[PDB]
Amino acid sequence: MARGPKKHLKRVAAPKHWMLDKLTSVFAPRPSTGPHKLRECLPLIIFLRNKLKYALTGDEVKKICMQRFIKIDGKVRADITYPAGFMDVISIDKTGENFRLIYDTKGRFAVHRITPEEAKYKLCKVRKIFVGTKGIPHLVTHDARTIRYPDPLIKMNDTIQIDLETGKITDFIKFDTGNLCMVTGGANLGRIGVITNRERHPGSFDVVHVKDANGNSFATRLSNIFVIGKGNKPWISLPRGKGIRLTIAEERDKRLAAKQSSG
Amino acid sequence: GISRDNWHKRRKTGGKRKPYHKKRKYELGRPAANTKIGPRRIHTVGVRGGNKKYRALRLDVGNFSWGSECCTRKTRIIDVVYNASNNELVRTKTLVKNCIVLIDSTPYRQWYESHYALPLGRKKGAKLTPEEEEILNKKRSKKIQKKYDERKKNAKISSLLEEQFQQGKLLACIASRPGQCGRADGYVLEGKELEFYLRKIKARKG
Amino acid sequence: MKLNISFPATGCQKLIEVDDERKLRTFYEKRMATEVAADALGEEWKGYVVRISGGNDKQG
Amino acid sequence: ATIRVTNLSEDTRETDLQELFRPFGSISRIYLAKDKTTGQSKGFAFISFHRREDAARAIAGVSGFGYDHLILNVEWA
RNA sequence: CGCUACUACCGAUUGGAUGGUUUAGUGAGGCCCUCGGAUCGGCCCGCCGGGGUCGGCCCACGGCCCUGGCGGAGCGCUGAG
RNA sequence: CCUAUCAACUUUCGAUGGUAGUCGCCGUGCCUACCAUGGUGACCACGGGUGACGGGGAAUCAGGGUUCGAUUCCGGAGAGGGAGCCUGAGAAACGGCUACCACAUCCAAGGAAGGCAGCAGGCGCGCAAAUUACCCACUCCCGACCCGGGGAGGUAGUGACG
RNA sequence: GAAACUGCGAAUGGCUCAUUAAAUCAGUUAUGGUUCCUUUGGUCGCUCGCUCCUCUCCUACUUGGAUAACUGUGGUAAUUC
Repeated sequence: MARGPKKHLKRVAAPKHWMLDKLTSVFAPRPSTGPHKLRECLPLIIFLRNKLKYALTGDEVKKICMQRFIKIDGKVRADITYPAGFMDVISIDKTGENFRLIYDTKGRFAVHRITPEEAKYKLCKVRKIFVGTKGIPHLVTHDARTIRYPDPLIKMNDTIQIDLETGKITDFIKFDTGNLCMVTGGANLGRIGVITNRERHPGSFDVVHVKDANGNSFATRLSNIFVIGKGNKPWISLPRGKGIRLTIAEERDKRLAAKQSSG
Repeated sequence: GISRDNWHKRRKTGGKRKPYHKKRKYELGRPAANTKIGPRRIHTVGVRGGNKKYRALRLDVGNFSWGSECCTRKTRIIDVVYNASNNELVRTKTLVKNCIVLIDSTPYRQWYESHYALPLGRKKGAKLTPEEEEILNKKRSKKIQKKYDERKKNAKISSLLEEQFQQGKLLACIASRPGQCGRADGYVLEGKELEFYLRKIKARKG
Repeated sequence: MKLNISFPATGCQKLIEVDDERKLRTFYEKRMATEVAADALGEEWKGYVVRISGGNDKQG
Repeated sequence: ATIRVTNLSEDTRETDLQELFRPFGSISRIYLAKDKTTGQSKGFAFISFHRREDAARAIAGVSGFGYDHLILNVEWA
């Protein structure tokens, strides 16, 4: 048996890149149902008390949430295990600090403060662009936000500045060659780079040849490429650890050099 | 209970499969509607995954469409003359999809004569006498000329249709499941298909 | 047996003990809805019409 | 179930029967009628098996099997 | 050829036991389906209490109508059962 | 995984396929009519056996290999055995139900209620395996919820597996 | 604010590996063959006037009537009766 879906998830069976411990706790937070899939999510708790360390109990975490000092995507949340994802902005209204989640090329979720100007909008790639019922068109973004009456020239894999004050499309950026991308998941996790060429194969799975800033060339599936804006025109800054790609030797040299040299 | 799986029965090799788990609610495979001809009752049923499925017990009206005029009228279905799934279905008068039924001629004919303002011919003596003549005369005083220009090659319709009007019932084919949909709706038989079904009706009898 | 006779106008109910066979027997083979006459039991239930409503057997 | 054994000796106790009835499955308990005023082991015993299969197997075999130069008699209790 | 001991074999007793398959018969229980009406009201025909109207503009009590109460008639006819 | 001292097998109670329908959350011989005579095997089928749950993993080996996997995690399966069902988006549910069967219990004899392969504990079994303890504070789960409940789980006790 | 009704959990959790030999299961694929509470995002006046019964269908300043908990009487050798 198995008479229905689990409402629990054990630790030491949760995805590595959330940066939880091994067996020292027997249960992981587990994301709630929401706009993103649970593998790629980062439960609010892990950000709040394991990275920003504002709680040393679970009792505190609930009490923090009930204050409602936390908006996520401009809207007022109170969920203890909110399923935030890629380019989801967290807005602390008590301190005026806006943090966004973007991958390190190490593969660890970055604590990446952004200005409240850049926390007005986020760039969301279209997943489907849908001729809906009664001939009204809609675009649907990756984060499951359906915006009606969208711009009437858009096509698949375009990005779309969604605004979080007022909802809706606030222009768009057209998908073209050489656009900035962050390649997410896989062995190419958290790398940034242009395009170069998108190879098309009829039937399932189309691969996109990416060249990164360093000049290392690799392919991944189209699914694993996320378009984050226009070529050589960032809209949010690079995170820690380069965010490009760095070798284990170089990384060791940074780790030893910076440590016992601060303070 | 009543069952529906792929983890039973014989293999390609001539082997025999041995069970995977014990019967579960999903496998349920409820007994037949067994809807026939008689006064309408339909029941709402709760089915798996939520949602509502209609179980018809007795039907006697359907919504039958005249596919060459693009109009559908609600008519009586009085009997099953032919069914190609099983002969027994006809005899028992059980309504299933693809039953060849008998619907009234009169609403389709009444619609055509009124609408095109000219009669097809004469269906019957009884039919003619109070109206049909009325339609022919027209209620247009005035706009008589408009009807004549508008309707060219009318005062008639196709040979197969006219022949069925004479009978006083039209053959029609059920295009929906009467037990799951709860609708015994269908399209009027026409051209080649009608000819073939009459051949089957004649072949089987005698 | 004990008859649990209620006057519902006053909202009252009481038990009474009747073990006299003739007084009882009147209410036998009645079904829950049927009227009966309660005249049998005495002067103080004379002119009374009683509607049987239920009750409990032995072994509850 | 429960099976009755009869034609026990006074040199045959619960312990002597305990090892005897193990090839017919494991006994749950062996009660043995004793009286110490006259003799030791009266002559009747009641062996209790846990499982119905094991109990029946015993009755079948042991009846005709020799133990301490006597033919043990076993039968359903 | 002989003492002693073990093992497989064959064995009367159509020995005994247990489990799984087997024809046929019987078949609990629920589910589906054709019925049934234990039961209760509602909407209509008496008296009233209010209102109203066509006893009555005294159109008011009341009849009558509506609705509440209560009984009875066809229990008529819808729904639940 | 082992087996030929298992070589032909699968449908008369469909075996494989065509066609059409019933039915099902939905595909489908799922089931049924009619119609075909298929489908599978020496490249081991079919049949029989199995302390036969599967994987990630574990132990030893120069390398090659050999052996292990119920057992802290993931999937599946069952909750005395069978069969049926209700609720609900999701259950054929034993800390739900109903029948029967095997087991056990109360009885005033008419009846009635039950399932530790949950946590402790006991009996039986054996060469073999611990407290009838304390707590929701941690870690998380559930709810109308910060607030409550948790033998989930934590905590001690037992503990020369190691 | 005990209670009770309502809604939700109770399918999850925990346990054990008996059962099953391409079955389970693993990895790789699919649903264009289908169902999905919830959460998250959209979707919330209208019969487009029955050529306005919806200006008369005039209950919108809002309709109808019953069970718990409760109160009282109780039954049962024994029931979360």
